Amino acid sequence: DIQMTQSPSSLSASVGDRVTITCRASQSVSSAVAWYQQKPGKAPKLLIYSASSLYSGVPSRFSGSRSGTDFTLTISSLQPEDFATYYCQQWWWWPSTFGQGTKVEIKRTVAAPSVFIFPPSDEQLKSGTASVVCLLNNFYPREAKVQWKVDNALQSGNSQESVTEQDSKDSTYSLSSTLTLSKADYEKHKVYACEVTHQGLSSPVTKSFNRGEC
Amino acid sequence: EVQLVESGGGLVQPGGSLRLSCAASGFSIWWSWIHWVRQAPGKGLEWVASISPSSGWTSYADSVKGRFTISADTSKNTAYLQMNSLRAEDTAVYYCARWWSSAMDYWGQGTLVTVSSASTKGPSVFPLAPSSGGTAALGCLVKDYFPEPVTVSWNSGALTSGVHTFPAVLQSSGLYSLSSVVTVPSSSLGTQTYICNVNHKPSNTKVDKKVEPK
Amino acid sequence: TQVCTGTDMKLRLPASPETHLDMLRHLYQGCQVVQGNLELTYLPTNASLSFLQDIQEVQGYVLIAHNQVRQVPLQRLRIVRGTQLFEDNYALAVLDNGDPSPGGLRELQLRSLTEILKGGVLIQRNPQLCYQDTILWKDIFHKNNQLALTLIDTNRSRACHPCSPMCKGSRCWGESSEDCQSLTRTVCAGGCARCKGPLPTDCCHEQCAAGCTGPKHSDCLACLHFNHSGICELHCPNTDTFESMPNPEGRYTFGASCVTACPYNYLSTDVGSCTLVCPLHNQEVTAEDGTQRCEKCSKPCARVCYGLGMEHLREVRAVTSANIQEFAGCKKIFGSLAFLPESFDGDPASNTAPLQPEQLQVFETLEEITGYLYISAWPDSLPDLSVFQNLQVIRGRILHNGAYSLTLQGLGISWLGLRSLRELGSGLALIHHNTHLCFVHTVPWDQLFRNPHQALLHTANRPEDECVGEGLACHQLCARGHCWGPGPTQCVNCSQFLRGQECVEECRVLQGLPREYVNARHCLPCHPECQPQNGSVTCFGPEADQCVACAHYKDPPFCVARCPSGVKPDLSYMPIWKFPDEEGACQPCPINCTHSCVDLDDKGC
Ligand SMILES: *[C@@H]1O[C@H](CO[C@@H]2O[C@@H](C)[C@@H](O)[C@@H](O)[C@@H]2O)[C@@H](O[C@@H]2O[C@H](CO)[C@@H](O[C@@H]3O[C@H](CO)[C@@H](O)[C@H](O)[C@@H]3O)[C@H](O)[C@H]2NC(C)=O)[C@H](O)[C@H]1NC(C)=O
Ligand SMILES: *[C@@H]1O[C@H](CO)[C@@H](O[C@@H]2O[C@H](CO)[C@@H](O[C@@H]3O[C@H](CO)[C@@H](O)[C@H](O)[C@@H]3O)[C@H](O)[C@H]2NC(C)=O)[C@H](O)[C@H]1NC(C)=O
Ligand SMILES: [Cl-]
Repeated sequence: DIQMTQSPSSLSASVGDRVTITCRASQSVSSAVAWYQQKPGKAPKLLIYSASSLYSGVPSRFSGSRSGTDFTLTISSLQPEDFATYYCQQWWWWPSTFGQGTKVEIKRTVAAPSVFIFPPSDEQLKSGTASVVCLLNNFYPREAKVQWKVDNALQSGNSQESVTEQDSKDSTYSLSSTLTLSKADYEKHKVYACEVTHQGLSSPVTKSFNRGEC
Repeated sequence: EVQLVESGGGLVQPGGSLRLSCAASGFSIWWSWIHWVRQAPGKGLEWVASISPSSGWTSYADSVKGRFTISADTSKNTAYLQMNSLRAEDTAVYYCARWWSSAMDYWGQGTLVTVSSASTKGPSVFPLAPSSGGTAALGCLVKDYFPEPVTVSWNSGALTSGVHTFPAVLQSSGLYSLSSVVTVPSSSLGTQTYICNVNHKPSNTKVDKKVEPK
Repeated sequence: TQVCTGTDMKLRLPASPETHLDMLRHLYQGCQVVQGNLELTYLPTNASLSFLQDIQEVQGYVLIAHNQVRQVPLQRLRIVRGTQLFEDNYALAVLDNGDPSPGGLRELQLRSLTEILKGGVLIQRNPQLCYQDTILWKDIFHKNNQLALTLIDTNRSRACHPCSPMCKGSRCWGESSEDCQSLTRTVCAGGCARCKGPLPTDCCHEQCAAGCTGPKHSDCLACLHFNHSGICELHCPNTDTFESMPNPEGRYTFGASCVTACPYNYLSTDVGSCTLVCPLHNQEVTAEDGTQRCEKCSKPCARVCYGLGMEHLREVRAVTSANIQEFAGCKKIFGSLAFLPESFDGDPASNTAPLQPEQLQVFETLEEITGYLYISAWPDSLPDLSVFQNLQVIRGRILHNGAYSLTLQGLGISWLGLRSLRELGSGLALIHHNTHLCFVHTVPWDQLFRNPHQALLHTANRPEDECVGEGLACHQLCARGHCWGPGPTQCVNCSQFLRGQECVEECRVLQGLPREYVNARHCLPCHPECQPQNGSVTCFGPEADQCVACAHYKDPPFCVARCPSGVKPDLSYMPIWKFPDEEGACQPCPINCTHSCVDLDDKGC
């Protein structure tokens, strides 16, 4: 076999920057190299083939150069939709082999999250389990801190978070926190609050609801 | 106009088998050079097998040799991947692609094969309603289903922007749960209702839960 | 062999200059009579041209153009016939040799050339050329009016030396003493078209050309019409006289000689000639020998697939989407196939769409091409030439550029896949500049060619030492390391056994899925009703009467699923009713009807 090795593993760059990604063949691999762009959970998209040539419909920004066994995918000026993992591939030796990938992340200014609180559905209440959802909408950077309050009791180890992949227009994330409680421990309490701490927040945001009372 | 629409993914018990289709339009699979590529969750791209149906040359990765059979029916214009004696580390998103120049230009959408002992569970969908602004958020909760994936769209794909469908979270119960939110003007509540279209293929569940301000 | 093809590329710059001279070399090495045009173009300064030294006679024209070489050693050339003419006028054209130590042709050195039968001479733009103005061209010409078609430029960049002091009267082809012009026409007695001297007794036979060594028609230096085993004659041999003499029967007219039988790839006619193309009202029958013959159609001639350079496609230069459908279901094309960049790009001037890859399916049935196959462009989707999977022979009766019967250039296929190709009738193969192509040197070309004067010319494909791993070299099971591509379905010859298209180690004779017998190195399935045997042969043939034991019941001599129940083997035969044994052998029923019988008997008859 033959090894394609990409550098760096990951990189972060602001909009407009000149991003370059290296891919290094272990043996001579001739000109037979391809570059792919893969957005999270969709098919790889071909950008460059045969080291230098770029595929039809691909923007002018993407270029490819070969120096010996060192191949360089290079984006001239980065754009917000260019967030993806990029893979090189060789075709000279069999079987064909991929690089381990380069993840490219977009850097932007600090953005405060829009916080929302959702009450456990009336339909779901007739089941014996309640889910309380907290939404942190459109924010940057990624690391926030969500904390749950049930009658001013700080919850622990009973909630789980999920992060949106970086938005292709404004490069912001979204977060969802979910409080999973039995109907019993939900009907024992009335005031349900979600507490958010972010870099765009000078002071924590809290969103509440009064169980079946307003 | 050149398309690859693949199918056949889903749930299988360890040691069991499964066959993946890759139906082509815009070109003949027989004279072409079809390749299968997988991607275990949070991993690089991995080549699996290939076929030049006209020449009869079939090739497999040492990883899957003796377990996998690649084939193509010319009349249906389709390539298949027969997978036997499946295991945990076969759990991935499988793509089929077409060789071109010395790269893969047209790819399938990718089907998800999940090798597990747990059985298929249908999701129950619960509304997330806004309360008493300027702009407010609403959405659906797709809780307790297996296996991945679930597709959530809004108003039969008519409403796109504002929509955030979060990546699913594995619960303590072993079942999956995700939330899908959308932001809309706070003056649209009442005389403008929105329908979320949940689809969990493995269980045949098509729920249309209309979310209302309550 | 002494008779060779010419080229037909005129002033066109070589398709691969790397292996252009090698083409010339293979083509002319040993050749004496050029059945066509001698084109010596674009020859570099150091060029070794000693392979031309046997050329004695040219049918078409001689075109020496665009060379930096200082001389072409054509000293033995006696006669150009001019059956074809350069620029429709010239039998000898010497053009642009050397730029407008220094390069360029210095002397002609056609010291034996004493007959140009048709057309004139054109010598122009040769800055280093001397002595051409010296030659009395009138003598060489067959008729004087050929002088009226002669243009000889004498612009020159160097002073010339005189002809050797030993030269008759200042006429020579070069500085040498043996370079003097030998006059055989203008110097003659009385009648005499050619003489060996100025006496009446020095006349050559009425039937010589170029001159002679004596007066008999066997003393000719060249035959004016036909060479009949060393005797020059007006015709190739209806009798009037009551007798029989020596000199074998009748002959076929091939080129300018009478021969016993037509050469390898030609076609004998009822009119008594050899040809590479039949007339109208004519088919083409293959004798049990493999011998081909043109003959009149007894019925109206059946449908025929014409390729390029034939019938309605005689001007058409490539296979496009306009004419691709014409080849649907063709097993044998009469003409050539050419695929050019313009085939798949599609000319946007004419309303002709670019040809799509899956349209090449039409050629799947194709087994024979009389002309040539030329591929200078191919769809990037297709890894190989598998659409020509079943092509067995390329006759090469028409050669691309007058030289190649198979050309593959600038393609970027990875392997060939021409796995039925067993014969290249004539001409050279050229496979160059396919940067991705392996399996070029795993093909036994020596076995595809017929005469040993043809060869493969290859350059700038994938390096041989880089076709080494799996998917890049022949499969283990290919015999003698010969294959058209990767895997056990691309072998030329099969090391062990074939199961359909695939080379396999063993047939399932003693053990395996469905059991098999072997027949001519082929794995073939036993009848489903055969009972598989422990480590022993299961069956001997495909028929249900060839099992060792039956899987179910036996109905002598067949292994059957169930015993016959009112079947009639044909009409007018009464129905056959049977029942099984405790053992399993089907047994005949007793007295007819009432108890119509089966095992323990049933009514209703
Ligand atoms: C001998 O060569 C001369 C030209 O001399 C030189 O060598 C040549 C091989 C070329 O490289 C030339 O560029 C170089 O000067 C030939 O003389 C030329 O003949 C042509 C007609 O054949 C004359 O016609 C002219 O054509 C030009 C362009 O079309 C017009 O602009 C003129 O009005 C004129 O009609 C031309 O005058 C003449 N060249 C010179 C230098 O005046 C000559 O033909 C050649 N001899 C033989 C026998 O071939
Ligand atoms: C007309 O064509 C006949 C063919 O029947 C020619 O006769 C052949 O010519 C050769 C060479 O001149 C003769 O000599 C032999 O040559 C061979 C090969 O060089 C050599 O191996 C022998 O030792 C011998 O010297 C021979 O008579 C004859 N050859 C054969 C095999 O048929 C004749 O040359 C042609 N004449 C004219 C007018 O062009
Ligand atoms: Cl020289």
